[PDB]
Amino acid sequence: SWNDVFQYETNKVTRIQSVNYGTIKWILHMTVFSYVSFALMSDKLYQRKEPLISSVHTKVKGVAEVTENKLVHGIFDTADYTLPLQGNSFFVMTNYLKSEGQEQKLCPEYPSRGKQCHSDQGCIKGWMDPQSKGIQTGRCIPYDQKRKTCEIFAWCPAEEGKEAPRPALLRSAENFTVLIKNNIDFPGHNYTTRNILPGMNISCTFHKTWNPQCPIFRLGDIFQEIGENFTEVAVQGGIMGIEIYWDCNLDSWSHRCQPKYSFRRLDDKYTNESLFPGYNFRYAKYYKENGMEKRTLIKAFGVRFDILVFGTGGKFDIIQLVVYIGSTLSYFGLATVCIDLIINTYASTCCRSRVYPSCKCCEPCAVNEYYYRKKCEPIVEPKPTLKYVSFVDEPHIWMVDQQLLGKSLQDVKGQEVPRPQTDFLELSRLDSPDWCQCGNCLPSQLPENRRALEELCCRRKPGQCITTSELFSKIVLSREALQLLLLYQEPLLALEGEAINSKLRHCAYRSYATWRFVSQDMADFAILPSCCRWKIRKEFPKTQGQYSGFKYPY
Amino acid sequence: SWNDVFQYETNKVTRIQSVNYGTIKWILHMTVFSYVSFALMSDKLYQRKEPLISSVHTKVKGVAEVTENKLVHGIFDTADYTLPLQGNSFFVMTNYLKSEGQEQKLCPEYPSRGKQCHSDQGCIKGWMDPQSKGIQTGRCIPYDQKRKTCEIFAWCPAEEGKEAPRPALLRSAENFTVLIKNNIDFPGHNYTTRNILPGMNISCTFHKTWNPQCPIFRLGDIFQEIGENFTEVAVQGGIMGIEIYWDCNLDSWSHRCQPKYSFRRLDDKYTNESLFPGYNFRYAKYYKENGMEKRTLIKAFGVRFDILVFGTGGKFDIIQLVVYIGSTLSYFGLATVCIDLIINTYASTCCRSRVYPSCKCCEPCAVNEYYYRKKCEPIVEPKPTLKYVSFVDEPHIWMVDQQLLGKSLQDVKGQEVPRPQTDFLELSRLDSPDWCQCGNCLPSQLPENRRALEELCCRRKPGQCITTSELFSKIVLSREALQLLLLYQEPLLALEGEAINSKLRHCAYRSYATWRFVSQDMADFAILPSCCRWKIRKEFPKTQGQYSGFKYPY
Amino acid sequence: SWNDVFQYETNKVTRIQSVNYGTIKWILHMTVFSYVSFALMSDKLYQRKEPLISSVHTKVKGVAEVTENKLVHGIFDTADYTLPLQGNSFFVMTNYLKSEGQEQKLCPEYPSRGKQCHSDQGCIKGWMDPQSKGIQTGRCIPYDQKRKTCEIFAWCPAEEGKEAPRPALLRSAENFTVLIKNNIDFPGHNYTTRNILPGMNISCTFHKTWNPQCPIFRLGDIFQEIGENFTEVAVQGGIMGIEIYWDCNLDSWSHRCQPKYSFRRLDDKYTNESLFPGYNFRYAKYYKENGMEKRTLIKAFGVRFDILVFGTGGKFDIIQLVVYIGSTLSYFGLATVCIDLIINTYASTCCRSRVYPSCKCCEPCAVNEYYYRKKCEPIVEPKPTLKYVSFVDEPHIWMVDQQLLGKSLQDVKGQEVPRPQTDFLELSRLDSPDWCQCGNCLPSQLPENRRALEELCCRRKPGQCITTSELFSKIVLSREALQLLLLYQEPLLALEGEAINSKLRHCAYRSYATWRFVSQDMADFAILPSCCRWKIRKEFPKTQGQYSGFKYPY
Ligand SMILES: O=C(NCC1(N2CCN(c3ccccc3)CC2)CCOCC1)c1cccnc1Sc1ccccc1
Ligand SMILES: O=C(NCC1(N2CCN(c3ccccc3)CC2)CCOCC1)c1cccnc1Sc1ccccc1
Ligand SMILES: O=C(NCC1(N2CCN(c3ccccc3)CC2)CCOCC1)c1cccnc1Sc1ccccc1
Ligand SMILES: Nc1nc2c(ncn2[C@@H]2O[C@H](COP(=O)(O)OP(=O)(O)O)[C@@H](O)[C@H]2O)c(=O)[nH]1
Ligand SMILES: Nc1nc2c(ncn2[C@@H]2O[C@H](COP(=O)(O)OP(=O)(O)O)[C@@H](O)[C@H]2O)c(=O)[nH]1
Ligand SMILES: Nc1nc2c(ncn2[C@@H]2O[C@H](COP(=O)(O)OP(=O)(O)O)[C@@H](O)[C@H]2O)c(=O)[nH]1
Ligand SMILES: *[C@@H]1O[C@H](CO)[C@@H](O)[C@H](O)[C@H]1NC(C)=O
Ligand SMILES: *[C@@H]1O[C@H](CO)[C@@H](O)[C@H](O)[C@H]1NC(C)=O
Ligand SMILES: *[C@@H]1O[C@H](CO)[C@@H](O)[C@H](O)[C@H]1NC(C)=O
Ligand SMILES: *[C@@H]1O[C@H](CO)[C@@H](O)[C@H](O)[C@H]1NC(C)=O
Ligand SMILES: *[C@@H]1O[C@H](CO)[C@@H](O)[C@H](O)[C@H]1NC(C)=O
Ligand SMILES: *[C@@H]1O[C@H](CO)[C@@H](O)[C@H](O)[C@H]1NC(C)=O
Ligand code: NA
Ligand SMILES: [Zn+2]
Ligand SMILES: [Zn+2]
Ligand SMILES: [Zn+2]
Ligand SMILES: [Zn+2]
Ligand SMILES: [Zn+2]
Ligand SMILES: [Zn+2]
Repeated sequence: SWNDVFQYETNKVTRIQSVNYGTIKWILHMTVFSYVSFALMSDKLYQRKEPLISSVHTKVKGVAEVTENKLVHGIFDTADYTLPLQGNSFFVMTNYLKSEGQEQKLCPEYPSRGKQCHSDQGCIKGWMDPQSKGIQTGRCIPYDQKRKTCEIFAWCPAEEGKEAPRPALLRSAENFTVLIKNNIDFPGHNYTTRNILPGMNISCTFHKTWNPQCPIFRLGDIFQEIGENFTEVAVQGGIMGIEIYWDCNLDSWSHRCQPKYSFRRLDDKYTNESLFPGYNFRYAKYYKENGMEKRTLIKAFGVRFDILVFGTGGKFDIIQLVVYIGSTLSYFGLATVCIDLIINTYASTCCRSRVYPSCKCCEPCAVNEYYYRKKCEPIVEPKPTLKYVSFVDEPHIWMVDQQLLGKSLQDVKGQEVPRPQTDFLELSRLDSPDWCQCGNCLPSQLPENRRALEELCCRRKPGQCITTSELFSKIVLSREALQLLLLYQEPLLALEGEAINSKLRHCAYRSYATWRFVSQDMADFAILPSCCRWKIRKEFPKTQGQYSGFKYPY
Repeated sequence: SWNDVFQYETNKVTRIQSVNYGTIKWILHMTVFSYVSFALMSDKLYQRKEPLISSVHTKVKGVAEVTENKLVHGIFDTADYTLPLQGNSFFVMTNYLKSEGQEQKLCPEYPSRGKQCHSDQGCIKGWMDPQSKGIQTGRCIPYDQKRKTCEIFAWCPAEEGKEAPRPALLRSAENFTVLIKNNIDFPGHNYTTRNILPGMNISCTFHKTWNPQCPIFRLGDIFQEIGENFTEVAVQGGIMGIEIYWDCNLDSWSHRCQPKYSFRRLDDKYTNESLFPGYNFRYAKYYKENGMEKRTLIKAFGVRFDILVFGTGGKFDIIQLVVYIGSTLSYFGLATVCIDLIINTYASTCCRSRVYPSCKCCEPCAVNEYYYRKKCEPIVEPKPTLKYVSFVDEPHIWMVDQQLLGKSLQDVKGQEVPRPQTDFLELSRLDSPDWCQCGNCLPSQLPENRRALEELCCRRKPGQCITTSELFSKIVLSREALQLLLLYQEPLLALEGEAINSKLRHCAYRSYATWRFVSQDMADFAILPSCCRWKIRKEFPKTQGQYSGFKYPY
Repeated sequence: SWNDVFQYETNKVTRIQSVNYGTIKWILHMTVFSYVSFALMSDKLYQRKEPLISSVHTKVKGVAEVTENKLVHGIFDTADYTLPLQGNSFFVMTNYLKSEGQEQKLCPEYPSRGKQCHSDQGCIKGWMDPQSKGIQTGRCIPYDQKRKTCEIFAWCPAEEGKEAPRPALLRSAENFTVLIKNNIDFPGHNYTTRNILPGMNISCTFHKTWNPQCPIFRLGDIFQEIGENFTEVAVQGGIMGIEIYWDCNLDSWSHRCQPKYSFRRLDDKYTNESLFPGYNFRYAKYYKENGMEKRTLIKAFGVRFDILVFGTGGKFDIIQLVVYIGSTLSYFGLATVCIDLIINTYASTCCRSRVYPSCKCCEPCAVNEYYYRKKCEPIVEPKPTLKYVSFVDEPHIWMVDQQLLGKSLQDVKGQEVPRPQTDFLELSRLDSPDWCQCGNCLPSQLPENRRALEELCCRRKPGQCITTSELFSKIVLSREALQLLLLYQEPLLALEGEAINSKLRHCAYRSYATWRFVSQDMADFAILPSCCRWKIRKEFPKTQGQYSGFKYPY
């Protein structure tokens, strides 16, 4: 409880003194660090970004001389051509159609797009024409001497459908100027600025290169900066956007909050004639003449200038930086993942069999086998079916994970596992059964259902028994050695009774298993051959009992 | 320096050939990968998202026939009922109250909500009534034959408080159409589009299902799509929002930037009468009649249509993808964490004592003890108080981490630790003290303050001494074996002088400690019993000195 | 294939029972968890945040009494001083200059800022003055009896440049009220609310403390809340922002979506006179008098109130939470990184040599050497140049990684490595060459080009040969021991032919290498001295062949 809490687990590591792997690791670490730092700096991922709230105030300067037909020469000032800024847009009239002295009465509709009538059949009665802006009476009447148009109750004289005058009457509007004052705020960052600061000169007009910070814009300059023709757009009008981009850095050490001005036509050039190309609106001036209520309809074409203000303000935020660093921390395991993959791949035996002979250049990479055997310790799941057998004729060990369904273990033929290398430091001291192949194996006395477990020979092929080897007597059948091992485990062991024979048998089994399998993990589930088993059992006979044989440790 | 930099550390790993653990690991890896990929695809976390900047241009089409009372029949066209788009909203008049020929003079205020006066006391003088829109004079005068209302200096005839006409005069506005042109831009992504593209037909009107991309909307259709009644709203007016959502994907392979249109009433239906329900504004037309400056006040009720354009444009960004992948990489350790937790929990001994007998189904999970002992190597902090003792009668070892404050170590009673399994591969070769329990322990010759350190018996309970065992003489008291060990450590060691006895004593102590504790970590802080210690010391007596005893290695 | 997929790799770990390290680990884990949770809660990083779409509807209440000079006393109601909300801003007239009965004709320009003319030279002809708002004719004419100003074709009488009246005519506008209704929506979250809900009283007016949720604002209160003087601003006008911040939490358990009102002047106080200080616009009322088309120009100064609505709505999103948790997961490795760094640093030998004597307080930290030797297993890259040598006179081993370019290995002098501690548990059993220093080394029989490999002596300095040690005969030259090892490796080995001598030689080399280097990794690339090599080779002579010597295992 108390002790379990006060524990620290650290990973066991193998440190490789390799030039190539160290170089690869450092190259990858530096690459990851460089990319992560570059991304952090470029995208300012350490900054919290706040959108701006903007207020725009515009002022148009300019007077237009207009001459029309008696001959009437007049001047238009801001009140005569400008619609005050509403929201973030201002309108400049560039052309107009005037219809003076309109009365609500009957009149022929203007002949637009060949809207001629030859009979009263074509003209419906009671039909509200949104183009003509009147109610048809069902009659066709002469609009002039030659052509006739459907009659309508409307504001008369009706002139809707008349084309915009060409050239535009207020062409001189290209020479008008607009002063744009832009106040922006980031309330989360509690910062505010404006596009005009002390030091600027009113004698400036905006230029992309010479005066990119002057907020005074000539309208024609706006149009010609983005390849638009003010003279043409003036006839039918349009919508132009003045984009103000605020890429603002609010850190004291990198403070930069300046506006960037740009221009973009917002109305489609090739809008279909049916979809009301350009920009215009109809303005009515109502008055009384004699006893008649009249109105002067001005179809004003012009350019609506939409001032579009957008941008973000970035300020250092520790939480954003921490989240980014945490997001990128796992990328620093790239070197370990790559080098471990290299070690795993170049540890395979196949590489030596096929790859290396074909490509002798990659021969020095065989050292990865040593790294893998120093890094990885394979272990198999211990289950009752797990058995290990060893044949003296063969050089390797065999692992059997399959149940013995009556077939002798000698024939059940599991997979092959290598015998571990023995600790040389520790070794610096001094009617036979059909499945048998050595003439010493005896039939098992276990129950038939599990008799195949012990049906194992010391060798696969005929030959001399392992029991005949000199080492077998000393390692296994030497009573002195087994007694010494017993004393080592139990110094005060009493060498009396029938248990001493059982203990010697167990230690002899363990000794053979350790000798022929080395690994304790394999020795624990090893299976002794019948010959060696029975030689051990007769060296230490059991008096009045039946041998139980191998049992599952778990 | 140079070599230390060229190093790679790799973790030591134990590979388990387990079907269940491999299956669990792969299931968890696939689950994590699937969720991470699904989140990335669904939220487009590989995309950087930019808000759009929008421009809206509206055009209302329609004519309304209005008949009022002589009987006056007229028609309203766009100039008579429409307020041009300003910002992103347009207004359509649906009802109106007209007050013609107003003069700044004295008049009785309109009797609204029973605003009657019976005496001059109720009518204050100089009071500016924002409802009546005039200055009270303090007098109560007859507004008509029967009822009287307070006098005010105001625009007269004053009609403020008159209810909106019912039914609405411009009901036919439900049949008006609005064409909405929406230009949107993502400047960061340098992309722009509009809601009208070549191919569309003007003969379309919007429908949620049939024509969801037609930008021509009948106002009544707008109202009835969201269960609003245009006829009723027309009387007092309201505010309707046309929402244009641009969920735009700007990747070439998944390009989809189309508008979705929706409608939402923006004015509260149940606004209190005191809070100005609906939508109206007062418009003044000033003129001169005779020598008098007059004005026609139109209280125009109608629907303000707010065009609300919102959305984001997503474009693939490598940094966003990298940050997301880094954020999600640590989730791939889930399999390892879960399997390690399983191994730790099922390695506990308790599971066998209580859990397994109750639930025999979870018995095969005992293999986790083997995995844990193959994965974890416990070690304790080496401190001067750390001691290990072993009693031949007992089967385990005892660890004492507490200072001996004069109490004999035999009685100080630390915790219990298991004795490690000996390497069987290496073992394949050939007036007694009160605290004593074997009759061979002698009083310690160390200073009293630290005499309790050596006050240890080979056993807890009375019995035969471990020294009497045969193995004790060979392992510990055999001069030949100790000399051989000395030669192994120091091949050219000179067996002369008084140092040879000290070296043999040290090696005998080490041999006993290794034999009775196995582990070198426990043997280093082991404590020899007094009996064995003094038997060793008399086998190799010290000539002219005092034994120093156990010392702290660190 | 099938088996390789069903594998789980778990890291080998050493568990340290340390109070300090466990405490540090838990402190760091708790610190990381606390900061991560605090950041998640404070920034709502579990929430997805959506910007709001807003609609604003304003209503101004108030009447202003204005007296001017005959003496004219009038009242202004909303239609006389208010511009209806367009976009999200409303204008209140606070001052005005009136120019009645303007005709397009010739007139002298108003004498503003001393715009006097003394000769026709100063007055250009055809010059469009945007300040005077007329076309100069090139003549200088008397504007009055004393001063003269340039003639212009313009709307006359021209009064542009006249200063705003002081005090402001519509001062009483400070007492006007505005009701602001704000509808906001988060469409992604499908949530909508408004700033007015049932329960509020119309008899409220906004106050920062008493009535912070009342949407009725007195204009003078707006100005005086942020230290602005309405009386002064009324003369020339200005722009004020009413900021409505919606910090909205849309989770059911933490639902809070309320508006916060604030005020900010948006027009620069100290705008240069040339940059049009304040806020005004010119409004033209056109009419016909007699047979002349005239206009009344009102330069209306006032306050434009910009209603600025901003905010975000946060709603729990599982993906955002998952991404944040993944981003922060890697920070939980801080404890491991720090403790491992501590172990690595305090494991260095230098600490004992210099740091500990200077600062004895940090002496108990020497236990980190044990932790490091229990955590890390150094291994070097096995390459053909890798050799290990051991000198009996010296106590350590020497590693040589450099090619022998004809120089004897005895003199090539590589680095020093410690000899590993032998397993005491396993040890519990029973004309001389110029480079030589023992009198037993013989010249190598290998080819000259690689003769320096075997040119190694058992010791660096003159002395007795290691071969003379008793252990050398038993470990190396004992035929019985080598035969026993052969049987252990190959139980049925046939001790016949010339191969038995070669096998005994190989095992003798291995035995010496294991004895003098312990570690199998160092023993594999160890180099035997010439004396021991040739003693072994003469104990087991080769009959009719040439010894091949050491070979690279890989
Ligand atoms: O009437 C004419 N121009 C005024 C316009 N608006 C009217 C509405 N104002 C306004 C201002 C503030 C708030 C609300 C509203 C702004 C200005 C017409 C609509 O489009 C922009 C200009 C106009 C057109 C074409 C030929 N003539 C004349 S009048 C004239 C007569 C004689 C000589 C010169 C001009
Ligand atoms: O005056 C009337 N309607 C015009 C309205 N606005 C005026 C201002 N215009 C405008 C345009 C551009 C820039 C700046 C301003 C837009 C249009 C009145 C305000 O609300 C919307 C319509 C009106 C109402 C009710 C009965 N009659 C009549 S006039 C009439 C007379 C005889 C026959 C029919 C209509
Ligand atoms: O004309 C005067 N005030 C009306 C203002 N606007 C006009 C345009 N309307 C409007 C409404 C809806 C849509 C489109 C447009 C709003 C109101 C003038 C521009 O600035 C705001 C007020 C004005 C000024 C200064 C002295 N007098 C008088 S008229 C008057 C005459 C006698 C007595 C009192 C006032
Ligand atoms: N590894 C291994 N152990 C065995 C084998 N046969 C018996 N044993 C061990 O010996 C013990 C059984 O004792 P045994 O000598 O067969 O007869 P017993 O006196 O009736 O118990 C068990 O604990 C087994 O682990 C074998 O073939 N291989
Ligand atoms: N593990 C262990 N080592 C001991 C013990 N007693 C003595 N030693 C070791 O023996 C050395 C002291 O020598 P010692 O034989 O007691 O007498 P000395 O000749 O005066 O040094 C120290 O290095 C101890 O590590 C013991 O009880 N346990
Ligand atoms: N570690 C080590 N191994 C050696 C050395 N000399 C020979 N060997 C081993 O002995 C084998 C060569 O056999 P050797 O006795 O020299 O003569 P051979 O009969 O011709 O092969 C090789 O596999 C070497 O690994 C040495 O100096 N050090
Ligand atoms: C703009 O000004 C220049 C220089 O005064 C003049 O040449 C040009 O004609 C003007 N443009 C128009 C459309 O009047
Ligand atoms: C602009 O359009 C006008 C037509 O109004 C044309 O006369 C002129 O040549 C055009 N200018 C350019 C640069 O294309
Ligand atoms: C709308 O149009 C239909 C069909 O022309 C007509 O029946 C209906 O009366 C109209 N609505 C109004 C309010 O006039
Ligand atoms: C809409 O309101 C009008 C009242 O102006 C009513 O006559 C009509 O029945 C209503 N329509 C519906 C569908 O509720
Ligand atoms: C505002 O109202 C108060 C109280 O009615 C009055 O004293 C003050 O003069 C008013 N302000 C103006 C500018 O008329
Ligand atoms: C506000 O300005 C006026 C000038 O119009 C001045 O008389 C008054 O004292 C000022 N008020 C304050 C509080 O400064
Ligand atoms: Na991570
Ligand atoms: Zn056999
Ligand atoms: Zn056999
Ligand atoms: Zn005793
Ligand atoms: Zn004893
Ligand atoms: Zn020599
Ligand atoms: Zn020698």
